Amino acid sequence: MTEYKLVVVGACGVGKSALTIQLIQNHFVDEDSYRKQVVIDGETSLLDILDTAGQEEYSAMRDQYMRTGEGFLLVFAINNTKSFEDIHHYREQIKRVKDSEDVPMVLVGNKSDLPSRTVDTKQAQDLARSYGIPFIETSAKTRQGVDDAFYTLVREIRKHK
Ligand SMILES: Nc1nc2c(ncn2[C@@H]2O[C@H](COP(=O)(O)OP(=O)(O)O)[C@@H](O)[C@H]2O)c(=O)[nH]1
Repeated sequence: MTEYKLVVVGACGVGKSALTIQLIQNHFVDEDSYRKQVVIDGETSLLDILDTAGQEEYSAMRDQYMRTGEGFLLVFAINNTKSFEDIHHYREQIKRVKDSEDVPMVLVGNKSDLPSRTVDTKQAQDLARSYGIPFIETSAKTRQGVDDAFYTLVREIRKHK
């Protein structure tokens, strides 16, 4: 059976864990690794997911997970300008470790339910256009865009293969 190794990257506190918990466990309340079999477009596959900001203890496991990772969610929060500014560093880091220019990625703007916004949707759309990747607005709290973000990434991985 097909397995997809997914890595969710972004600054501390953007909601990487929250998004992954919503996907896998279907809840939100206000584990760094998750594993579940799902059906996407009629195809069964196991999602093996790591959430990481890059500053975690097991660095060796991280570079490993980066080399093996087939697709990446690049996550920022719409109320965290720095987290948006950090996206380029994460994308550049992935490219370098994968030693590749065609790595499946999706840009995710999380916390879309919050009324504090400091990152414009246009800013993110423009960035994603430059990178040639999808941009999806999400809320781990309301579930907005959560399946869409991860399933879009799986579809990007299929295109690549
Ligand atoms: N309102 C709201 N809060 C969120 C959302 N996603 C995460 N949070 C909260 O943001 C904080 C950080 O979330 P967390 O998943 O630990 O971030 P991580 O460090 O990126 O894994 C927690 O208090 C979460 O409950 C969201 O979409 N909306």
